[PDB]
Amino acid sequence: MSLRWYPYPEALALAQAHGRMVMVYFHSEHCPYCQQMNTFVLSDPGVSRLLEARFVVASVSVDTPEGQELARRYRVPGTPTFVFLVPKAGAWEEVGRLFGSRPRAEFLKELRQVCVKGGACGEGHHHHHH
Repeated sequence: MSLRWYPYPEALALAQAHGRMVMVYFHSEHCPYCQQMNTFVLSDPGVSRLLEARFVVASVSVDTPEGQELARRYRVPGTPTFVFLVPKAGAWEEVGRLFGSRPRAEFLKELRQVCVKGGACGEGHHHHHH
């Protein structure tokens, strides 16, 4: 495999033990909205390269108990649901969620933003009214 798609437990463990970031990818076959983007846009070598760099991707099935549970916990629809979690100090930080597939342009925007969010999340010192 090229990009690393591990189960939710492993993805968190790999990230935690290797100082990486977590990409929680919620997928369902009952939500066929992702299959269009996932195949081309998400499997894009450019996109995948940003994930390979610092991310551990969690392939979670929303229709099965663990995904069902996470759907209760995080409150998630079908697919594609991208939840980015950063391991910092000793806690997991959700830096945002992407839903609606989007073109890789917008996806890479957030994928790059999250790349910064890993250390930039927690900002608010420099207040802004926009």
